[PDB]
Amino acid sequence: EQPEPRTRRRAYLWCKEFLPGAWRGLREDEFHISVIRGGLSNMLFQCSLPDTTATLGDEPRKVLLRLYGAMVLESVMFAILAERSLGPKLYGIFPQGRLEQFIPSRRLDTEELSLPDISAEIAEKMATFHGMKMPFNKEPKWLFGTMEKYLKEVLRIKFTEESRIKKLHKLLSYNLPLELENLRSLLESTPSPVVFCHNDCQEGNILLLEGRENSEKQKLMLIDFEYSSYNYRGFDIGNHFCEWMYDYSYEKYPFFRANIRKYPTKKQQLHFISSYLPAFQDFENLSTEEKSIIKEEMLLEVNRFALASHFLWGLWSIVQAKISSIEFGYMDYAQARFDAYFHQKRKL
Amino acid sequence: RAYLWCKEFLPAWMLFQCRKVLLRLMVLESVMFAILAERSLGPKLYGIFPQGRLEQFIPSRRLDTEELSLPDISAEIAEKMATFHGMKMPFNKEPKWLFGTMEKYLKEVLRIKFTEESRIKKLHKLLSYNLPLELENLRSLLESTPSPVVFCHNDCQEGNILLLEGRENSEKQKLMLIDFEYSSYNYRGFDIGNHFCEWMYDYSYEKYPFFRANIRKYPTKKQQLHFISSYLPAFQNDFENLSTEEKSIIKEEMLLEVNRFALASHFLWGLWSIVQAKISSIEFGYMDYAQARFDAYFHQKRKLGV
Ligand SMILES: C[N+]1(C)CCO[C@@](O)(c2ccc(-c3ccc([C@@]4(O)C[N+](C)(C)CCO4)cc3)cc2)C1
Ligand SMILES: C[N+]1(C)CCO[C@@](O)(c2ccc(-c3ccc([C@@]4(O)C[N+](C)(C)CCO4)cc3)cc2)C1
Repeated sequence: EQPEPRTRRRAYLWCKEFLPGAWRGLREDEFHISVIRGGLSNMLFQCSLPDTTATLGDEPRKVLLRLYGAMVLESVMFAILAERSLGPKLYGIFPQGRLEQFIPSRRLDTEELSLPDISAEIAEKMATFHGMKMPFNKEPKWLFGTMEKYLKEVLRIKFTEESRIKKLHKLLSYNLPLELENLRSLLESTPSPVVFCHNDCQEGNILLLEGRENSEKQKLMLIDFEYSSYNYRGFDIGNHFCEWMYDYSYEKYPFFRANIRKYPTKKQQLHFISSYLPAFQDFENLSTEEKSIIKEEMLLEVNRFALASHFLWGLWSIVQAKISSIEFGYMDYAQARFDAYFHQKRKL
Repeated sequence: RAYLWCKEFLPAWMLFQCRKVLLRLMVLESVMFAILAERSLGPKLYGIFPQGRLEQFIPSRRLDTEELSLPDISAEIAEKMATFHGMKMPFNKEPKWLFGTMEKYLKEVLRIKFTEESRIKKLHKLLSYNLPLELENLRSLLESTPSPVVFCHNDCQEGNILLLEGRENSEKQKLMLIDFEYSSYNYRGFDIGNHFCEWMYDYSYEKYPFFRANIRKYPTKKQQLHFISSYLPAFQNDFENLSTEEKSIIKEEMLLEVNRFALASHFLWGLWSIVQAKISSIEFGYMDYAQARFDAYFHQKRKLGV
């Protein structure tokens, strides 16, 4: 798929000016660009040298262009992670978007999240991620801050179409402001270390790296850090566990399927946290009685913060049903998370 | 407002001091400082927010103007500047900054209207040079002067070079370059020319105009050769292994390049200073600095016969 003429010309000039080597002297007519994703916001494109053009040095043959359609911290964050080799290299940054490394890879599917070697490696990459120092605020205000913010906007929504007004009423019927306070009180008393969290560690943000599909522990990369921040570790792990249940690649409306039965088993959760804990801390040296005590408390911790994943992204999805024009069943998804919230709450 | 910044961003928890940190009260500059901190070429970045940022406090002092000519300082600044020029950065590599900023300030200068009469007179003397005509002579000259576009500091002066406390007896690693607010992809000759110009200017004078200019303190040819003899192997991997003849070819051609681009330091900072005299609330003789830079511009033209 070819972008429209203005984009191709803007893309061309960003590459030509930001990228070194053969890129600097490329003609418009030589420029190769194709759409990875369209839409009004965050369109992605692969830009490329002709195959017949030689590179002069260690410039890339292709790059990813991200057009937008917190900009400071998101940018600084992307730059630091690029420096640290935890994300894609940053080649250019500008008001309209970025030029990034093109990583030959595909995203994991939802079903691959339960594969033990995959899970174990997600565990490890996440632990690593949680261990880094980042020049942002270390006070854990993101979770209930963000939730408070969405609840206020949700409370002020007036829908005009019937099926939407129907859905909003049912969700409103639970007394979300009250339910938020109980949730806050549950987690108030649930210790969780504040660490630098991805906050959206899902299959859509984990790349299965090309070549390394034979590799057991080194075939993955976490990407798309827009929600990242210092936050309770339990949310990051709990949110990941919830993501086993959500498939955002379904092709008919509402364009996701939720399956409560696909939440990891205790056996599965334990397999995750058992990779995470020695990766994060040494831990293999503790007594198996202390290691179980720690593991068991973590399970409760992460399953309790799981509830914040349901509440936050449920609230988020209601806001999106109002302000977003993307083709997704945002209200159906709101209900699904709130269903899962009450189910999980009833399990606990 | 800043006690909180430390409580929240730092983990026991204008420019101020606070183990010890520095607070400084934008996307490009932030990314840039973050990258340089990551690569240990800058002070560590501990905090970043809208109203400022928390940085590492580095026990040091700035160099003095007179120290730029110490052979060892001069040699290390060359090395450090070479290193800086070798960096990749996610920024535009088309060299827009130099003439873009001169045009920017020229346009402003051509519509500055001062209130005070002495500033009116001083500006009148400066506009008597026909600054737009002269920018075109500079453009013409520099466009015929090949100079590689590199990542330039663009303000490599004594006030932005730390002498690191406890490293004073080190012959080659006692300095750090800071303050990258003017840094951009630019002609290399500008960064070197500007630094050469900076041997003449002392911004620490305690009495009005609050600088000194000594034109006799511009580096001599030997002093300049010493600088570039250190710059060149630092920056060019194959340079040390070249013939003594091929080396001198490059040096001689480099001397012409840097001394030609030095004219742009004088012209840019000359224009910058007229604009500052209008807008700045700092106490400094901006108009007298303007005049010193343009005097030095025409003097240098005459030196070079251009
Ligand atoms: C192909 N269509 C039918 C039209 C084009 O967009 C879609 O491809 C599409 C795919 C995925 C999504 C999607 C929605 C929400 C999320 C999310 O994980 C984002 N958050 C994690 C922020 C909140 C929870 O839901 C991920 C993907 C939305 C639309 C659906
Ligand atoms: C490189 N540039 C960007 C252009 C050339 O001039 C500069 O190097 C420059 C640097 C420092 C100063 C400067 C300004 C104010 C002061 C002072 O301390 C003087 N007083 C003591 C009078 C009051 C407070 O400000 C000292 C140095 C002025 C210009 C800045």
